[PDB]
Formats: sequence, C-alpha cells, structure tokens
Amino acid sequence: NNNIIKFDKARFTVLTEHLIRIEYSETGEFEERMTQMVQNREFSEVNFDIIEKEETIEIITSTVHLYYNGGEFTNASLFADVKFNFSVYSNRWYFGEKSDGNLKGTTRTLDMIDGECPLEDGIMSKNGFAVLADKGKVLTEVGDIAGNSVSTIDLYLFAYGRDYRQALKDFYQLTGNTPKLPRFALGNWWSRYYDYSDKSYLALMDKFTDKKVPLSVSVIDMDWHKVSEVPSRFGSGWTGYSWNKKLFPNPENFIDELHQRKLKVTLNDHPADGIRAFEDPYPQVAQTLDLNTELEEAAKFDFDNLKFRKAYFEEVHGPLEKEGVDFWWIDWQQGAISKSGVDPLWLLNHYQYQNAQKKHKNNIILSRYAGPGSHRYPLGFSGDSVISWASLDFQPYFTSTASNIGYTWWSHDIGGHMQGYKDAELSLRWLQFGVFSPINRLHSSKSEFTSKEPWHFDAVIEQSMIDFLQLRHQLIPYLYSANLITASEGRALVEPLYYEYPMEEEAYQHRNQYLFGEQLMVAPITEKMNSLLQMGSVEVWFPEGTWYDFFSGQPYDGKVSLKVYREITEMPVFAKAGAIIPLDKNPLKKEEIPSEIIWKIFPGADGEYLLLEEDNETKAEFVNGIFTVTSKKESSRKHTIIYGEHEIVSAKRGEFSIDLNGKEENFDWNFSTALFRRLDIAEISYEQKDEILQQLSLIEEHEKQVAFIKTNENQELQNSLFELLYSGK
Amino acid sequence: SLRWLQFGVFSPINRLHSSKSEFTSKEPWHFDAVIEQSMIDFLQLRHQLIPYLYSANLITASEGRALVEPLYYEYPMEEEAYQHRNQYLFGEQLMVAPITEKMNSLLQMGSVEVWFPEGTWYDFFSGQPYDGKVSLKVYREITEMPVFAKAGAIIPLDKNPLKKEEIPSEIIWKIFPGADGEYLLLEEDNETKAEFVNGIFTVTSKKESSRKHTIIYGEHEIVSAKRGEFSIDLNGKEENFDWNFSTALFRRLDIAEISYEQKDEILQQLSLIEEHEKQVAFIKTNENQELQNSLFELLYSGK
Amino acid sequence: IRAFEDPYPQVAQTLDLNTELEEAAKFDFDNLKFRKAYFEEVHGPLEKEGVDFWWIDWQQGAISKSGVDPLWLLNHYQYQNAQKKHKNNIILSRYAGPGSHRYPLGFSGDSVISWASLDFQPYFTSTASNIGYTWWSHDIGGHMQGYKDAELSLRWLQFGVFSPINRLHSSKSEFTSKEPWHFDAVIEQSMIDFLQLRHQLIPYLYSANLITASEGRALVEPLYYEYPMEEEAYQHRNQYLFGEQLMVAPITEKMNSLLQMGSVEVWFPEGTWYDFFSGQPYDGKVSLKVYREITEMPVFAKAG
Ligand SMILES: OC[C@H]1O[C@H](O)[C@H](O)[C@@H](O)[C@@H]1O
Repeated sequence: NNNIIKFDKARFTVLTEHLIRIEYSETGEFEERMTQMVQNREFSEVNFDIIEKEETIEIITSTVHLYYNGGEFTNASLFADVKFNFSVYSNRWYFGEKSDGNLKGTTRTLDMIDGECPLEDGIMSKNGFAVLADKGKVLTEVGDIAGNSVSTIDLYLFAYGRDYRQALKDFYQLTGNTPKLPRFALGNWWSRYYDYSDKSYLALMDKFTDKKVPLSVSVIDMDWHKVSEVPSRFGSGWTGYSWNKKLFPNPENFIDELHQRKLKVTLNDHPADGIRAFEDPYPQVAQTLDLNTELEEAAKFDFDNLKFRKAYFEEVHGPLEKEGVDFWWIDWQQGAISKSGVDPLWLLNHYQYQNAQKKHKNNIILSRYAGPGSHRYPLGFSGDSVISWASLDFQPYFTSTASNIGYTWWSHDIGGHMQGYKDAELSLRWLQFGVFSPINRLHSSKSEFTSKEPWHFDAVIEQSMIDFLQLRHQLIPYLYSANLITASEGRALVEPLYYEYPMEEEAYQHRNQYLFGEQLMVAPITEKMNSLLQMGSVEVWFPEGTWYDFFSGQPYDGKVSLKVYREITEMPVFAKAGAIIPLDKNPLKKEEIPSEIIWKIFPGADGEYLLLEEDNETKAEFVNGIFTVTSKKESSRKHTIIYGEHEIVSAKRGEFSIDLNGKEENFDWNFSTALFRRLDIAEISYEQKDEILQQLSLIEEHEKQVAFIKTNENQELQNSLFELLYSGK
Repeated sequence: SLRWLQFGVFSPINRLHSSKSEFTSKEPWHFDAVIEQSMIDFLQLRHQLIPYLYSANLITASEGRALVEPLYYEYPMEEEAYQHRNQYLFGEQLMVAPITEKMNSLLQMGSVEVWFPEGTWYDFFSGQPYDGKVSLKVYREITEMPVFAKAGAIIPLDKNPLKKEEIPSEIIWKIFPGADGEYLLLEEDNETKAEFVNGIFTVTSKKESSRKHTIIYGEHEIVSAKRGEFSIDLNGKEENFDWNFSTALFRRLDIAEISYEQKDEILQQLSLIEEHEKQVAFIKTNENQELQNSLFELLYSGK
Repeated sequence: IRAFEDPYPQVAQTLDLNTELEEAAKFDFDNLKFRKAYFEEVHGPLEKEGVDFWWIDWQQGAISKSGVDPLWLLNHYQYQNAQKKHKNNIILSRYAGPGSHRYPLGFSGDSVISWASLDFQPYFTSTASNIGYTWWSHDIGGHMQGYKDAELSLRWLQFGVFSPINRLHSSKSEFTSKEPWHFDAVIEQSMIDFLQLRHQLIPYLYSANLITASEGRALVEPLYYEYPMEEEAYQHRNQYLFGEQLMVAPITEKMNSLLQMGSVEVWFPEGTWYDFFSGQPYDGKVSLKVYREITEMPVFAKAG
C-alpha cells in the first residue's frame, strides 16, 4: 500500500528495489487477481523515492528511474533509465520498444528444427533491465480462467543489473516456485515411436536389465492405442484413448509387469481430435456431455469447457490410470486457437499438472512450453528435433538459456527425434549431453532405423552408451538434491556461465558451456571429431582457480580459454579444487534411496556439499584436509570416500570424520601417458608421431616444448598438444 | 629485388647486375621511396662490413676457413643444423637467416624458420633476444633482415663507409652483452685485438696508428673517436638493448592488414594477461595461424 | 544534465529540479525552458571558454511526445542559436529529413572501414543533391571496425578532398589514426599532397558555396544534372561534377597487383577532356577504363 502509487490512469507497485509492476486502467479499477503468469504479488516492503508534480511522476530505486508523463502509455510517455553503466546508450527502456542486451529465454518447441531457432526474450539482460508483459487472463481463487484483466496493460520492469540469480529468485516469487520433481523423473527414460506388443516391450525392458542399463521410466508411444484400426470416416488414428488389443490384450497386467520392474509408466496423449464415437470411453463421455450418439457426435477437444475437462480426466484418463498409468505425456502440436483466447497447451499443462497430484505425490506431466510461468507444470518436452550435429550443437545453449525465463526442466529427445542422418558418434555425443541435462529421455521417430538402444551400435559405441546411462543413475542423488534446491530456493540445475561470472566477458562467449548444480562445469562436444586426431574438441573457458577433469583428474589452471580434445567415448566435465560430488555406489539396484554413497573429493582446497533427500539432509565438509559427514537423522547408509584417485574408506556406517592431509592428493593423469595415447590414435604419419614423442620427451624446458609444437604443420594437432602441455605445466 | 640485395650484402661478393632489358636496372631509385631508402641503407652497410669481410678473407687465404659456412660446420652433431638450408654463419660472429619468400600481405611481413643454437642470441640490428636451443619462425618487415649475434659477440664496422679511405680512419666496435668474447681484425699492414673479459673491453694493435676507435656496448655509444690502445670497464654500463615486447607488439599489429577488432582485442588481452603461459594460451586461440606464429616469436623473445 | 555535472546547480535552479533527490534535467528539446537552459547555462559557459560551434552527435532514436524527431529539434534550434556568437556559423549533425539542408553541415557518422563503404560514398554524396542535402561530411578513411589497408585510407582521402567537406575522423582504436605519418613514406607524402590540395581548392569551394546559397546549385552533381538525356550519365554511380569546371571519377577498388594500379570506368561527355593533374587528353564521347597509381586520382577538366 505504501509500495503502491497511482498517477493519472496508471498504477505502479514497487515490489523490490529492482521490480516494478506498471498498470493502465481506463475504468480506474486495477487488477488484484492472479493471472496465468503471476501467482503472488506479496513482497516485503522496500525503500524508494517519488518526485510527483502536476503533469509527471518519477519513481527512484537503487537501480532505476521510472518516468510517467501522463496520458496513454507510449514510447514517449512511459520510459526508465537504469542506474548502471553496462552500455554507453542502451540504459533506457521505452514502452513498446526493444533494447539490446536481452540474453533470451526459450520457445514452445523444437518440432521440425534442424539446428538453431529464434528464442523469446527472458528477464536477463547484459544491460541490466527487461520488461515482462503480463498479457494473460485472470484466474479465480482455485485457478480457473476468470476472463480479461481490468489492468488492460500490466507489465513487470526488472532492473536487477547483472544479479541474474536474484532476478530469477524474485521471478519465482512473482510467478510461483517450480514444484519438486519426484526422484524417478531423474533416471533414464526409454521411449520409441514403435508398435511394441506387451511381450516385445517387456522383453526390451528385460534386455536393458541384462545389458546393465538402469531405467526409471517406460514411455509407451501412440501405437498403444488404435491407429490403422480407426475407420477413416472418423479422421486419423493420431488421437486415441482405446488400447490396441492385438498388442496389449491385458493392459493392467502389462502395467503391473512394468511396475514389478520398478518402472513408472506414461502413455502418449494426442488430445486434439477429442473423443470420437469409435472410442472405448465414448459411451460414458457421450452420456456425461449429452452427445447425439446416433449421429456419432464427437466430444471435440475443448479445455475451456469445465464439463469436457471433467469427462477427460474422470472418464478418459481415469480408466487408464486405474489400469496403472502413472502420469501423462501431453503431446499437443495443433495450434494456439480457443474461443477464450487461452492457448490450449496452457490449459492442458495447468489442468493436467493439477489433476496429476490426485493419484501421486509431486507427480509430473511431459509437455511443450506454454509461456512465462508454465515452469509450474514440469516437465518440458521439446519435441521433434531434426537428427543432426546442428541440432545437438544448439541444444546445450537452448537448455542453459531457458533458465533465463525460469523453465529449468527441459526434456529433449536424446539423440534427436526425426529425419536428419545416421552417425553413431552424433548419437553418443547426444547421450553424453543428455546425461548432463535436466532430463535423460531416449526417444526417436517412427523409422525402423532410429532406435536409441545402445546395442543398435558397434561394440565401442554400445559400451560407452552403457557407461553414460549408468552414470546418469550414479548422478541421481546430486540431481535430486539440486531439484529440491530449484523448488525451495529458485536456483536452476543448469546455469549459463554468466550467472556465476556476470562481469567476465568470456562467460558470454561459450554458449554451450554451463554449470550443472554447484560442483560441476560441463563443456559438451557437439562437433564431429577431426579424423586426423580421432578426437572431438570444444573451446573451454576455465574461470580463475584450479579445475580437474571430473573423469581423468587432468588439471587446468584458470583463468584461461583453451581448446580441449576428447575421444568420442569421453566428455569434458570439470570440478574445482575442493569439489565434493556424491554418487550412488549401486546405480543398478532398485533402491528408493541409496543404501551406499561414494563421496568424490577433488583436492587442493576446502569445500562442502549438502545432500538433500526425501527424508534427510547429509552435510559433507572438507576443511584443512579433514572430511566430515553428518546427517539430520541417523541411518544404516554406508559411506565410501574417494580422495582424488584413492578409495580411503569403504562402506562405513553413520556419522564420522577422517584426516586426508597425508593422503595422496595427486591424481594418476600424467602428461606422458596422455601424449602417447593422443599420438597413438591419430591418423597421421608414423614419422610425425615418432618425432613428436622423441622431441617432447627430450626437451626439458616447458617454453621450448611449446616452441617445438608451434612448428607443427597440423594446426589442430598443435592445439591438442598445447592442451596437454598447458595441463602438464 | 630488396630481399635479394639483403642476401647479397651478407654474401661473399655484392655485385649488382642485370639483363639487356630497359626494365631490370638494380639502381635503388628505380624503386619507390621505401624500397630505395632500404636498398641505400643495405648498400652502405656492405661498406661498413668491409673490415669484417677483409679480415675473414685473410683467414680464408691463411687458415682455410670459409667466410660463409653451413650450420653443420659449427654444429655437426645437431640434426637441426642440416634442416635450415638457407641459414649460415657469416665470419665467426654473425649467423644469417635471409628471408627468401614473398611477405604474407595480412602481416605485411616475411618469415623464415630459424634454428637458434644453445646460448643467448640477439638480432644484430634490433637487439631482440632469443634463448637457444630452439627452432622458431621469425617475421620481419621487407626493410629488415634476420641477422643474429651471440652474447659476447664483437663486430667491427667502418664508421665512415662513404669516405674514399684505403683503410678505415675510424672503427666502431659493436659489442653484444652477457658473455666474454674477442675479435682479431686482420688488415693489410696491422692486427688489432678486441677482448671482452669480465666486462673489461681492451683494444691493442701490433703496430700503433692515428685510427680513432668508437665503442658501442649493446645500445649506447660509450667512447667516441679515442686514439691508440686502451681499456675501459663496462660492468656498470647499461647491458640491455631498447627492444621491448610492447613496442614490437604495437608495431606488428599496426602494420597488419587484419580487422581493427582483432588488433584491439590482441593489444588489450596481451597487455592485461600477466602470466607468460596465459599470454601464449591467448594467442593459441587466434584464427590466423601465421599471426599466432608472429605473436609467438614476440612472446618467446619477451619471456 | 545529471547531478554530477558542473552546470547542474545552475540548470537545477532554472528548471526547479529536486537537487537532494539528484533529479536529472532529462533531454527534452520540445520544452522551451530546457532548450534555454541547454543553450545559455550548458553550451553558454563552454562558448565563453572559446568553443566556436557544436558537433551534435545524436544516435538515441526518433522518440518525443510532440512526434517531432529530437534530431530535427536539435539541428533547427542549434543552427539558429549558433548564429548569435558567429556570422554564417554551422553545426555538425546527422540528416533530419527534407528541408534539414537549412542546418549545415551533414555528419554521416559511424561508417565501417572497408573498400565497400568507400565504393558507396561518392554515389551517396552526389545522390544526396536530389533532396538538396549538399554538405555531407563523411569520416574520411571510415569510422570504425573493418580492416587496415593504407591504400584504402589514401583512396578515401582522395575522395574526401573532392567531397563537400574534408574531415579526418576515426574510432576509439589505438590503430585507426588518420595522421599521414601513421603510414609508410609513399602513403604519407601522397596524403600530405592531397591535404595541401584541399586548401588550394578553398577559393573554388567557397565560390561554389556562395552559388549553393544564392542560386540553388549543388557543389557535387550527379552526371545526369548536366547530361539528362545521355544513358551513360546514369551508369557511372561514383562519377560526378565538382563545381562547374571539374569532373571526378574516384577509384574505390583495391589496385590490381599485376598492374600496380587501380582503375574506374569513366564516361567522357562530348568534347576534349584533360586529366586535371597530368594533362593526359581524352576525346569524348567515350566510356573508357582508366588506370592510376595509388598516389594519383582521375579528375578531369574540359578544353577551356
Ligand atoms: O506420438 C507420435 C509422435 O507424435 C509427435 O510427433 C510427438 O512430438 C513425438 O514425440 C511422437 O513420437
């Protein structure tokens, strides 16, 4: 109320020093109701100043001057100067105009996208301000669409400068926090647009077990329902709510079998053709909606209609949930048209997410992005990406940049959805990224040739995919703790580099590089390997400090930008001196919570990690070479400790503390072994290999080893040898 | 024509000659003002070198040592002495690596890969230092030639190359710091020994004369036109040449036919990054491979 | 005028600003009180220190509550205010639409340093006469970004000397100075010769200036002003008349290294033409490719 100012037909609410709501009302009434985007305008009071005259008003905070000259909002009447110097003359917002500096957000979908597509703006800007227009409908108390806002213009001016994390936290306070995911969502999902039988699906699930690949989720795509069995007078088989009985003669029994294998089960739902007269639930729906059954009147999709939504959840989904379906894959691609003006995809995500909470605690959906605030309905489903290096090269940037509009749970089809071209190396690189993405869901097109099964590929590719898929389940504790941090504290699992390093120009120059939780920095390789090196590469920016390759221990002295090379089976993931990462020791075990945690410690500095769980909190501290583990509640959990290289403690129960000062701090990784391996795999001349090995062995001074490699005629081989010299310096 | 004259000046004989064409005269003023001035400077340098050449000539005749030696005469067991076909020793004090390839128009500089034997080497003209043993690509403007002297080198130069003198009335003793050395100047009617031993420079002759000696220690003229035999202490004289990384970096970026954004970024990053290994890591990311090599030469010399 | 500025206390008093809340005198050229404080209390003290005229350097858009382009208000009001301190005074500012020739000089701004930019500029300059904006001042040698090429800098200065205004300017780079001695001895001497030639041309330029002001004739004319019915007068975009006695065909392409010369296709109207510098003759009417060393520029005068 002191944070509220009316002037002419406008209303201004100073929510934080850095966040102002700006409204216009012809009627003099302004909007207090929630909207599709905004769930909460309750914020603690803040200091600001006002200069009010007859004709004009200026609102002044620590970061912004907002001016209003009266009348209708125009670029001339409503504008703001930030109190920052990030630019020479892009420090002014004008109503209705775009400025430079927006770091972007996300978009609905990657359907049919081969590589890059345009993104919407987010709330983050290098120049320190962004405007988020609220164009949505108002809600009722219980979250039904109520109609048009009486605030016919309703904007949020963000003026956080480059405090991106606080901008995002306050956005979550305005639009509501992301809910907690359930632990099962963070495991591997299996999916394929393939007409499995109950028998061939269970045989595939048992082959995953036999192949030592853990799964959390069993997706059944659209061939679960009638497709070619649909008479053409009704249109296509794309939408379906009736089991194909040939393939699934006893659905509940099939779902019981997946449940006995400790899998959660989801079905594809294409809702757009509604419930037509051939469907199994049609007689019930027709009775509830008073349809003309002798004229075979369809229950057309209509999520604006309360009776339709009830029949959809109770009489269409209800019978399938009773057969054991755990959650819904909402797969909408049929446009944004409704008589209400609300995007049907928005109505589906909002209502289905709420309905999912009835059957299961912290339940999810799987659906496309439905605009600002739709993070309240995880998980994101990016859809029909084209299978290409260009698509993979876009995806890490896409994923990290989405955190800028608070949409932090994108599930991409890992390996790409459709079209494009076969390349087992592309499939393996894509799975490496997926394992270090918010969700790891293997999925593919209707092709006989696009299965993401590891054993589709040669023995090298298969073993590497199996190792990465196991690593995903090892990461579930770290992922689930970051998930609770997203839900409780408004911090993204995947952050662009500029969230941690806002003032470092290099944090804006590595689009595909990101922080993954608080302990790991990932630089996926998204380019086909150089056949002369038998290695792929990516330019990595190393922030100030000592960094270790998470897998090898190879060290890097920051701050530096350095091209790094990896075999197709290895991924650039880095941890700082002092990093502590927990890993499940038993990733193949079907355990609700890990019976055994490996604490992986990176030497050379202090650190700590807080492991949040369903029913506990465990703190791991590393302070002057003393490692301590405590928990809120006690348990039988057995702790394993790995300090750099060496397993120090194995399966020790309860709370404890152990001194690692005089333990071996150094990893195995050495310049000589790594040099030999890189030269050995290279498809270069044996004379060159022999000369490089002899000269780098005989030349003692680091500066002369570098001078030697600088004479090499292969420019990319120079860069690979320079990486090793830089790490071995 | 200019690169060829640079080599000629550091060859056994410097004879300008050409065909019956109206278009092939080797007159310096045939060419533009830049080329003309550089040819005139090299042609004057040849006459400055006559004392050094004539002493090497008497050594050829009396001792059977060539003025021009392949690297493998001095370094028979070093494989790199067999891999620099155009590199040679010129007398006992100078090592020459002529540039014999058209300049890279993006750098406005020509280059040659130089093998530096064990020891500290100085560019004879600039003082730019090099720590041997190393093989390093070196870049020069078209007006400059890679000629190198070791720490301790003493080269005599005629001070009056334009004078029509039977023997020089005045010798400049050019001394390269950081080690002991000596040079014996053989002449028609004399022998003059120049010795540099724990920072003491001594000149003696077999016979006496009116000859006036000038001394240049690295950068600085220490003595001017002093007659007869003498000895002078250079220990607490300035040993370091002027050549510096910053000036050389600015000059290379300024002449380059590259983008001004690239110039600005390279100048700012190499000025702001303090650790030598990170300056090298920075230049290693450059998309221009030959510009990397040019910047690496400067970092190597400035290390 | 923000609270840290030296004239702020005076402006704040005149505009009744809240100084304890450090209320800015925001730019507002629609406002008579703002314009007066700007000319009297902001420019005024600098003019008393000796500033002769104003470089108005506006790049912040066309937004005003009046709907009048702020650049238009600046050029109209500053040009008028400049006449108080000096007779026939000028500004230096961007083009503000038809009629803004009343407020010379034009300032074209932040061109990219490239052969492509130089290749555009003569056409740009001559074509502007078609909306009566005859005093464009371009940054000679180009403003920013682009790439180093001493030959581009020399060709650009040749055009500049035969342009309405010869203003050397460049970016914040340590590497973009237009000083002649930045370049090698050949380039330096040629730049010095062209810069001296500009001052030799001042009588011819000042007489054409009075003709612009009294008779409405541009200094720089496209060929089709003199030769409206000749198809070739529409096919030499970079060729122009410079006053009434000279025809200029600048070279705006990098030299052919095999010839050590640049070239341009010149249309010679009916009559006998001489290269202004060399006397080399040409019998019109003909279209002919002409070659010059980097130090020489194609400028032609008729018999008489
Ligand atoms: O259900 C069949 C297909 O429908 C749509 O194209 C979905 O986006 C895709 O994920 C699915 O496999």
